[PDB]
Parts: sequence; structure tokens; C-alpha cells
Amino acid sequence: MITRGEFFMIKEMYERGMSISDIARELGIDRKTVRKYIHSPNPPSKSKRKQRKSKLDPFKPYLQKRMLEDGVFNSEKLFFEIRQQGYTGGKTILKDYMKPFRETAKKKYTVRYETLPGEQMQVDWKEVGEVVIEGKKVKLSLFVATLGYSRMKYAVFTTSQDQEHLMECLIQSFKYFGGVPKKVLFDNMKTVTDGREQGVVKWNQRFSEFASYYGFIPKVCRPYRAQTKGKVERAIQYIMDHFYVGTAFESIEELNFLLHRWLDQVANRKPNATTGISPQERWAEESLKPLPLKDYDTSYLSYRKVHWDGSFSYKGEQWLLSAEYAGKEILVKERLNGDIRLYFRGEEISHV
Amino acid sequence: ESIEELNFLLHRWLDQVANRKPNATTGISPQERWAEESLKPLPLKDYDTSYLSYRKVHWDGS
Ligand SMILES: [Mg+2]
Repeated sequence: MITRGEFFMIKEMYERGMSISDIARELGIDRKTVRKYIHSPNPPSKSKRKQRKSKLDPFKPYLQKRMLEDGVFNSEKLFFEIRQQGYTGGKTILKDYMKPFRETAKKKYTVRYETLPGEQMQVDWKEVGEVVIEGKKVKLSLFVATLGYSRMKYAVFTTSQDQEHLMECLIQSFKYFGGVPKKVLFDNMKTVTDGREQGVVKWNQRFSEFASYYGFIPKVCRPYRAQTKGKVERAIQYIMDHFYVGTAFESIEELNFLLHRWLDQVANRKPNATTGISPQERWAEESLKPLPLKDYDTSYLSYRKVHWDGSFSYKGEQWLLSAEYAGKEILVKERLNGDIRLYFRGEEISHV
Repeated sequence: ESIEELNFLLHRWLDQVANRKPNATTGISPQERWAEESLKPLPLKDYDTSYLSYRKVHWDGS
């Protein structure tokens, strides 16, 4: 088992012409050993041995059954049990054998990553809570979109977290940043996925079409791990401890106006604590893909029938349609702003 | 402008016309008295002249 260096030295000194016996004398090795190593391929310094029997082998299946069906992980309890069965050794071997079965405590070290310019964006929601806006109880939610390289922040308040609202907020973010990223990171929302099909993710077909339309590649971090999108979560903490702490409002339009003004004043103006530069300069450094001229229409699409007289009803509303549109089927495109339009076989109805 | 160069020329001036400037009363350059003074040998090594300050490392390794 002469080590790498010893074997190299033996072979080299032997090939140099030095006599073998005095080589052995110099290196303090037996002459037979040195001579055998002369005609050897490479330094031998490794011995392979397979596993061997231990004391806790007969009890091992029983302990494994205890762990995997009774959920017992108390080394003292298992030791006391098996001691009656016949075991006589200490607990160290038991702990060593049982350690792999134990759950892996979550780490505390946190890797840091710096995405390339115009290469990544992050999105998330924040359930603000229930408020009485204009005498109406609604569930307010905050949508936050954080750029990855410039740390920009766009935000907007909404009353619902429907796929339509998500897509519209993404449109607003893309317009705000003057382009679309090459990658957009969400969490595992059903408006973007439909579960992990054996490790792989199954994208919602409509959302996949939307992404292919705007060209941005979706990504999802992982189940029950929000660290991977720390930028946007920390931006949420920033906004909810700086803007929505004492600000008072009565209309969501007013709140959104105040939020945009606040962002453009301080949030996207104050230099970041890590990049140490105003986010707008980095934004100017960003290179996002151009937006399409026509935005992906995100509006509720329903089919309704006009009554005999010509009175058409949608939600708690009523219209008066010409007699030619009575008893037929029409399309009611409801934009998220409340602009309802009526269509009949492509044509647009001048609804009264 | 560099204060280091100013101190370099200061050291030259001290060696030239400050430590070799005889006093009117004594009439002898102070260097001779310094030579005859008792300057016990210094330990030949310098006690560390580096700021010592503790810092906690965040769980980010920072
Ligand atoms: Mg979320």
C-alpha cells in the first residue's frame, strides 16, 4: 500500500538506473515489495472491503417497522424495547442507524442569485383582507410584479384573484416596464398550473396560450418554498409596511392612483440596499422584449339570449335591443373596467 | 497634496535641521545626549497596530 508519491518515487528512481536494493533501503521498503511494484500499472493505495455483520442486525427489521408504522423516533424508547428482546449494546449504534430515517431539518443558509438584465421577473399576490369600501365588503388583494435585475416594483389593488385579473395585471406590469421579460416566476397557483404531474408541472392551457402570446416563459418555484421569489415577497413587506399602514381611502381607483404616485416617487426612486443604485437607472439598463400592439383581451365572455320583446338582461342590468335581435343568441363581452359590449355574429349591437 | 509625502519631507527635515540643531544654552546637538541616554532595547516586534472589531454573519453568509 505504498502511496501515490512512494510509488512514483520507486518507479522513477528505478527507471533512472539506480539500483533496486539501495532504492528499497532509501525508501524503507522490503526488496520483494519494491521489486513487485516495479512491474505494476499504478500506485496501489486502496483496499476494498464489503459490509460486515453487526449487533443490531436481528432487531433492525423490527426497529424499521416501529419507525415506519408507529412513527416512533425516540431512541430511548426503542432501545428500552429491544433491550428486552435481547440487545446488549449501547445506544450510539442505534442512533447512527436511525439517523437517516429522521426528517431533514430545514437549512438556514440561503443562496443568493443575480439574474441577467431583462431576463427575469417575479409575480405574487397579497391578501390584504376584508374592507368596507363604499359600504360594500370586498376582499382586497395586492398584485406585485418585481423585476429581477433592476428591482423595479409595479403594484395594483384588485377585488378578485381570477385568472382574468391575473392576466390583466400582468398586462399592466408589462406596459409599466415598457416590455415583457424572458422569464416570469410565479408560485403554484391554479390560474397558472394544475398540479405536479409526477414531478413535472402541467400548465393551464389558457395561461400557456397567454404566455406564448406575449412570449414570456413561465416558471414555478416549488411547493411550499417562497424563498425562491424573495424579491417580490420582500417588496410586499415593503409596500404593506410603508404604503398600506395608515393611508386611508374610499375608492380603489384612488388607492391605485396613490400607489402609483408613491411608487414613482420613492419605491422606484430610493436606491436599493443591495444593488446600491436607483431602480430607474437599472430600468434604463434593462432590455425587455417589445410589447404586441394589441393586448390579449381579458374580458368575461358569456352567451345570452334576448327575450321575446327585445329586453336583454345581464347580471342586475337591463337593455333595450332592436326587434331584429329578439329571441336570438348574443355575446356579452364584459371588460374588467365594466365596459359591456354586445356582439351578434361578429357585428356590434348599438344597445340602448 | 498627499500627506504621506509631506511626512516624508518632514522626516528628512527632522533628520537634517531639527534633531541636529544645537540648543543655545547647552550648545550641543541633542543627538549626542540621545546617544548617551538609556534606551532599553525594544522587543524587536510590533504590538499589532490593526483595528480589531467583531462582526456577526447573517444566515446569508454575509
Ligand atoms: Mg402567492
